[PDB]
Amino acid sequence: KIEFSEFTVKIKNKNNWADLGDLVVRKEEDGIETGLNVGKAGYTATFFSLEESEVNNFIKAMTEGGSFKTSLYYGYKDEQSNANGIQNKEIITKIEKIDDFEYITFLGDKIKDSGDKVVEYAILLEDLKKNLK
Repeated sequence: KIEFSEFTVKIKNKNNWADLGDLVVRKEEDGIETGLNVGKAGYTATFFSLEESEVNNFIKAMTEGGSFKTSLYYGYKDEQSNANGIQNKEIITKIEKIDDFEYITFLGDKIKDSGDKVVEYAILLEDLKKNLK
């Protein structure tokens, strides 16, 4: 039984690690929807969504490291997937230390006009651990 409803965590990206914005995580009837808020208002859109059957994988991946399948992935402005989405994309997470602090890190999609150069995201592990229940 999932207890969470909606929460917000700060999200970082690669330039060096830099602050990007807020990631809103919502528990829907079927699965989870994540939204990205960048700047002030500013940019506000779906980041990725996943089905009910992938909720347990998502919770384990976002608190321990692992993988989960999204039903739809958009990412941010610099990704190829932003305009039209990518279906069934697998997200692989790792726990990495950034300035003596543990983060959940994952790769996004390819950058718009770059030779398989991919975006990387980071979220504070403690922020996810305390919210995902």
